Amino acid sequence: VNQHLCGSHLVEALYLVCGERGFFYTP
Amino acid sequence: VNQHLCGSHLVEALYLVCGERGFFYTP
Amino acid sequence: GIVEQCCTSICSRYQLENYCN
Amino acid sequence: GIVEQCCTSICSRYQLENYCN
Amino acid sequence: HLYPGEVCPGMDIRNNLTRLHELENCSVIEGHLQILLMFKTRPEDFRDLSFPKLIMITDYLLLFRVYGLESLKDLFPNLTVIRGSRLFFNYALVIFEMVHLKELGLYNLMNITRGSVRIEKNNELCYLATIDWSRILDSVEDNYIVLNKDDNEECGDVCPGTNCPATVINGQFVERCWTHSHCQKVCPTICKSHGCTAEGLCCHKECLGNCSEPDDPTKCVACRNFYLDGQCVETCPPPYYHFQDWRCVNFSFCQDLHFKCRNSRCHQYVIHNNKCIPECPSGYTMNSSNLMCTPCLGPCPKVCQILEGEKTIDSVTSAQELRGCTVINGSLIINIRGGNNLAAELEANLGLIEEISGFLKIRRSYALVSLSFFRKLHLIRGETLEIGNYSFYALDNQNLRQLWDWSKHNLTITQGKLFFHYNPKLCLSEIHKMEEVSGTKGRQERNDIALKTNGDQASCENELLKFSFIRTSFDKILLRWEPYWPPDFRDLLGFMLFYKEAPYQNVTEFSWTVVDIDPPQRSHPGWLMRGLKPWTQYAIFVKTLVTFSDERRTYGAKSDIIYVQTDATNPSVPLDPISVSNSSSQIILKWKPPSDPNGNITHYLVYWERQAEDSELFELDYCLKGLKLPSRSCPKTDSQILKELEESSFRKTFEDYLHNVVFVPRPHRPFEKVVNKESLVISGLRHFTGYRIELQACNQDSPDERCSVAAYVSARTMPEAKADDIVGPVTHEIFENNVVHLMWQEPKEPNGLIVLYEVSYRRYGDEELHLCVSRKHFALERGCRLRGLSPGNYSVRVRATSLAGNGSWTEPTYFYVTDY
Amino acid sequence: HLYPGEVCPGMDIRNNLTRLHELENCSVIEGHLQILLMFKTRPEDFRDLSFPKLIMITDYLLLFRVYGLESLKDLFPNLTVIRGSRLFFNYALVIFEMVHLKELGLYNLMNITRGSVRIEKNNELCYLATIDWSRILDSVEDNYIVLNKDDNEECGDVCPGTNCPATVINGQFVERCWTHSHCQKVCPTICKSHGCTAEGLCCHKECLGNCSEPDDPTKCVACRNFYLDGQCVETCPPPYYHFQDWRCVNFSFCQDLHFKCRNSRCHQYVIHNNKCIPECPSGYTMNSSNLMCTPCLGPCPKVCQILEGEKTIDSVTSAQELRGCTVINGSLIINIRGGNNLAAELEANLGLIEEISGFLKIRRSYALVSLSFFRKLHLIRGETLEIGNYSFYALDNQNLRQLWDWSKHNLTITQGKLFFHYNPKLCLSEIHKMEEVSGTKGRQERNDIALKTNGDQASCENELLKFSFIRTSFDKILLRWEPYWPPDFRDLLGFMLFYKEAPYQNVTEFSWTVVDIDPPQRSHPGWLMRGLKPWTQYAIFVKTLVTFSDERRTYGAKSDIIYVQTDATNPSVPLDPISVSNSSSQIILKWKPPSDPNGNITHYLVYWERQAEDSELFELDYCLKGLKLPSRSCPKTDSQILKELEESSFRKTFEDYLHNVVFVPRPHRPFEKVVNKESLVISGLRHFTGYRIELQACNQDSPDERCSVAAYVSARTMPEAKADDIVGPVTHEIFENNVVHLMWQEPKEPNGLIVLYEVSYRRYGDEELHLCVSRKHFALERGCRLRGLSPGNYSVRVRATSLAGNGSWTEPTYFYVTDY
Repeated sequence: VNQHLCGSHLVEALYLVCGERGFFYTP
Repeated sequence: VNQHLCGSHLVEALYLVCGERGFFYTP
Repeated sequence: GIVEQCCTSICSRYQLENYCN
Repeated sequence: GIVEQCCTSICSRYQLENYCN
Repeated sequence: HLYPGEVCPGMDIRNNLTRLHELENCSVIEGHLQILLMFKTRPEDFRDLSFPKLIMITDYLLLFRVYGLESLKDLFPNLTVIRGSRLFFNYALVIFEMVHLKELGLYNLMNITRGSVRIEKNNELCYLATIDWSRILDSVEDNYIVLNKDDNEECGDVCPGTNCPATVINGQFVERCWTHSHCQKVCPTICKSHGCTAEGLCCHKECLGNCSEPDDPTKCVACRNFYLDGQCVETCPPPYYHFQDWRCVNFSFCQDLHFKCRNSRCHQYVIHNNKCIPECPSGYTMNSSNLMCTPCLGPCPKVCQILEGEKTIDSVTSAQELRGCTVINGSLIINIRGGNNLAAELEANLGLIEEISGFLKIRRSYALVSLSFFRKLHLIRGETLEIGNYSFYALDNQNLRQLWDWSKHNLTITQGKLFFHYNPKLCLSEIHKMEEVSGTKGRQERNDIALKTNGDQASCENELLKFSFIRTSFDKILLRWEPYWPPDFRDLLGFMLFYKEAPYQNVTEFSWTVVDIDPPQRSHPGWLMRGLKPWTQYAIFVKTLVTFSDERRTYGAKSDIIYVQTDATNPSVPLDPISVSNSSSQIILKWKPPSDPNGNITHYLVYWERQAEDSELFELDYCLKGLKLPSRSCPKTDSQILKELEESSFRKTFEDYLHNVVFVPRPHRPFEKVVNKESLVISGLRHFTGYRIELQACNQDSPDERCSVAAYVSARTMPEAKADDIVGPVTHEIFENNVVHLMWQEPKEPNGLIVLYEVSYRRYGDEELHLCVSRKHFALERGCRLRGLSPGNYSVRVRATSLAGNGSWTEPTYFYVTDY
Repeated sequence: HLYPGEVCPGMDIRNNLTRLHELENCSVIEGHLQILLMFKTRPEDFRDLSFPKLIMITDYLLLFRVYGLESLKDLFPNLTVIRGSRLFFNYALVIFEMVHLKELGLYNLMNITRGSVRIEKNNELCYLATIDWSRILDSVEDNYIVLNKDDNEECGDVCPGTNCPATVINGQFVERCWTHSHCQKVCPTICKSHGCTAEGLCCHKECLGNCSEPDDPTKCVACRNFYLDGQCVETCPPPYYHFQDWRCVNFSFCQDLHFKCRNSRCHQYVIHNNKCIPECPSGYTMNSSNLMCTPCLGPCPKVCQILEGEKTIDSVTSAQELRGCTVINGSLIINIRGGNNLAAELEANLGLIEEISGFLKIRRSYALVSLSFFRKLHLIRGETLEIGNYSFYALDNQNLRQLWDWSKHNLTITQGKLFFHYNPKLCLSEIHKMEEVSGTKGRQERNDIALKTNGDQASCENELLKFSFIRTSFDKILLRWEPYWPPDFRDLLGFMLFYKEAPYQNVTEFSWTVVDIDPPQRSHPGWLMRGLKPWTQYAIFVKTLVTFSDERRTYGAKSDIIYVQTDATNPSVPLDPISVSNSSSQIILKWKPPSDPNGNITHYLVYWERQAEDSELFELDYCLKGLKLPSRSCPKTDSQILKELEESSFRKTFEDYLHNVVFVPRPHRPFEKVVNKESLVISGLRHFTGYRIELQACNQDSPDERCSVAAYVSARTMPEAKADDIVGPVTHEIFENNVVHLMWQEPKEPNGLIVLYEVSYRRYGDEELHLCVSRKHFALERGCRLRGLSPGNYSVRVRATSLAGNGSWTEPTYFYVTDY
């Protein structure tokens, strides 16, 4: 599945891709 | 008198300027 | 022609004898 | 940022792990 | 008959009439005639001067500021043909600023083969609307007759009617006259263009305008096709060649013209295709001995060296200077400030050019609808570019829709960039197709092709919206269409729905009531219609509303126009129900169909019921004094919309900024049924009965009636003849003490009811005495009872009064009471 | 009291609550707190977790997609101050997409020093409209609270009223409550920002939000200006320096921070102006031993190396990164997709920059009105140019009016061209002034500065039209203005006249009824107005209509708005005229002022006249049966305007072509006067009499009355009680043959008139007998005459009937007739 991710759909796509490991943020 | 001559005013300006000799046209 | 000389630019006396005999 | 990569361009799977731990 | 005298090639007259005398010896002008710039003249200088020899002018006639000339009926009394081989700004007859002129007077002008007529700035000119230009010009819509005395004032136009033929121009017949004493000669419809004689007979087939004898080639005043030795010929027989498209000449004349041009300062004539033309076309070259242009053994085009390398095309005469050109060694600027389509003549003059060495520019061409008149345009070298290094400049074209037919047309641009701006009816799709076909895809930079100006007034969304569910009701229509989402779904701000009643199928695109539908949430979007008129066909289509993106294609989505008709319902009440009685048993009822048929009115319903007479009147003592019985807005500016765009874009911008910052990429009653009638005759009616009429307009008969309330009206028949008359002999009784009691049979079937009776008894020689008998009085006393009568012989007369009025008296009855 | 515990520099919490337990040991956050991206949580995970120690946040608080959190009243029960030193997209409190939350619960938040609050996309959030943001935010118009449960649905909002204070927000009072059990604490107007205690007493001057004891610096929970050793101070006493604009620290702390930054990976702190700031401004440099930045012996600016050499400014936080900059080693893009003016903060953050090494671009800045926030912008080197070699790019600015104040502002552009497009409120005059001032006059090429888009919505004709003759009449105003002619007088297509009612003087520029006026012929142009409402002031000005010229300046001419008031005339008829007769001699007349005063109504006219009784009623025999006496427009636009433009341009084009070709260059009644009253009391009225009232509303009294027709109404007074009573003793006469003739004096002054008399005679023991006496009967028989009475003693009673009703009986009269 390859398409444009915008708005909340981007958040949903990132949560589906990852979230068992968690998002990253610089220390 | 120096100004813009347009429309019928151009014809009038030429007629005051000349007309004793007449307008010119190529033979 | 005469119109681009007079209506657009500024016409003095001298050239108007170029349009007369 | 992420938005110019995804909403404008076309996002594949690989880079989305660059935003994950 | 035909043309005598000289040929007098076209001349120009200026500043005086001294040189005007050289038109006396020729009847045909092989050129153009201009009479202009004549200030020191008086109206008495033209009456004595006339040119009856002149017949036809090949090119055109121009009159410009000739003072003192009041009518041309004296100067040119025999002008009949203006061929228009060469025009003057796509005009064949120009009359401009011709002061001191009242009427044209060209009463023999019949056909103008090519061109139009422009008449302007003649404050004293009349008799203009009294000319049927359609009989002279093939295309009358191309004329321009404005700023004259006819519209500024109301000068008299006295066309002799007692003779001037009249023809309808828009919707009324008006007489046609050139002057106050000359009617415009009109030929019968059978005489198309060959002309008619005095009595109305068609001339020869190859005649034109006028003729002396019908069906005679040698007796015509203007040959339609060609002239030769006083005879009109369809083609010039050998060894005569077509010359100037109007006459045939021998080889000697063409050779003499060629030699005269060669041995002097030009139109060095040649011969080709049985014609003596100024120059033979591409691929031919004249020989040394003979003048014929033989085909060349190579591709040699006819190059046309444009002076200054930049030629502006603004008229038919300016385009005609490129006739026969194939390769242009310069630049073209197409600029027609017109209002009428010149594509027909422009494709004939232009369109034979193959390559353009310079740039092609189309600027402010209002009337142009397409650039298809370049039939064989392939290569634009662009060795000389427009300022800014451009090779194709389209700007401010108000009606340019298509550039070329890309299915079969090829184009090639060598150098130079592109430019497009303010073309409201030219869409970006055509521009990009031109980019792909030409080969200049990777050559334009930003803002060379605008986005908010190209096609902003044309609907070319090039994406289809499909309706999925439409359902119809009494006055509501439910619409449903498939959802649409741009790649950035936040760009979709909603939909616009355009609806308009369409009586017939053929409706335009792009009234048109608008309603805005919010975008759906992510269930088809849909919309329901309110306030519709029953039994009406409407046009429905949906066009999306999306946010502009300056970088890429704007976006596109719309639906084709669909037609939906709402169903039928009960109709309205009939209007103006009036009932009139024409007979004692006949009444006529008149009405009109209701203002809201709501379908096809199929029939009508009429109901009858009798109004019983009031019981109050039966029980009154009308003999008492006082017995007077009745004798029966647009979206709030732009600010509004803008504000919504700005708010939506601000929300999207904040979302984008938040996502950028957060994420980091780690490395029952009687009735009937009317059938298509608006009136009905009624029979079987009792005299003087109140009839209450219930009338309906009903549009459904067999599958249950669906129709609204009824109209009500009352009617009463006319009075009868002897309904109120009292029948039966009058019986009298005399008691012992002289008591007179009368018996008379009442009118058992009266006009409604009897209110009273009158008994008039007069003794012989005495005066007449009256007595009123009421209904209750008649019921109680069984007639008339009198008290205490003087002895003698009286005469008894009885009358009955009803709702109609006074009834007839009864026959006299005589009784004698004893004197004791 | 004051702040205990640690300082906990701002942190970020993600993906779980495991790391959230580090906020327990600090009360103040010296940074920003973000709680976001919390998917795997449940509502039971937040009840047990609370942070009562937290008091204030320096930068901002951000909540983004935390699942399970339903209210912040448990997480932050003591948050009271958000200083907003650093914002998050010009917002200090952001709650975005916070699913599963119902109420905020921040019931101790009192002041947000800097920034705004944005709350968006919370489908379950309520208790929003029940918060008075004006008591927390200095500027409430900058908020953005949309797309919540309050507007999508109608969720209940139960503020305890039986206690929550209510304050008007727009026009109505509504109670304020954070939750269903917490009212928003409101301080009295005397306590501006220092806060109030429980009983409503102002706290210390250096206090903010809340305090324990009024007028006690050491018992406050939020220092307004600075914090030091548990005391709020105006400024830090020596040797303590202001740090982070919220607290004071000693030299040791600042030195330790500087050393820690120096000896590691930063904000290498320095000291200047009694403060420990991250970096001292231009012209200063830190020393080796001490940290103070002494002034430098030369012009060394604070260059700010912009990453990628191209920085977009779209928010207060993005502009704040350039705070203190003077020379920018990059490019600036100003793009505020807002709707609210950010110039106040943008001039504070920006405006201290002198030179820009790159290009300056302003694109789609909706809210900007001027570029004056660049207080000290002088040089734009433009070493790096925008695509297309541009050094100044202004595009699609919806409200940009002025670029700079050229009277006192200088500018210099070294390289690069200019660009201006789609600035509807920026005029060409400003652009050309900028060209002259900057020094790039001979550097722009065609179409770099558009003409149809710049200033197309602003009136900047920069030429004055002067009215010469204005005259006023009843409903017509005659206008005359001096003629205006552009250099090409054929360009003038006419004038547009704008008129509109102006109740007060201050009227805007650019309703507004338009009328087109044809140009004059070459007598001032002038125009007359029709259909005006009398006594009204109008705003009049004229703006010329001229043809566009693409090459040079378009043209300009218009007149300043003038005010003319039409005169007065006769007013309208008064409405609702009603007269009521409360008493027999008093009638009250009520009416409404006319709907068309046509000036000031000064007085009223009322006219009186008595209606004489009908003579018909005096001459009727009412004793007969049947005696029931009454008991008394947008221009067709494109399909229109364009056509006229095209026709005029075509005429001019033909004139130019003709001139080019032709010329060759050889080488009485009672009344009264009301004074400012709408009612009148009328006395001196005859009893039971109908009057005709003529009422006028008249606005001119002394210089002749100028007022319209009168309203007519009828009023009849009440009847007197004893007017119909018969006065005088009853006289009876008995003749020889027992004939009774009665005599009673009539009620000479009755209620209008007497219609009949009744005589009731009853013999002692017999029945009462009635007789009707009519007016003619009374006149003829002089009372009552009875014929043939049985002998006995009768009782005579008399009554009179009037138009008002029934009169009282007379006293009994007894007469006895002989039995013979």
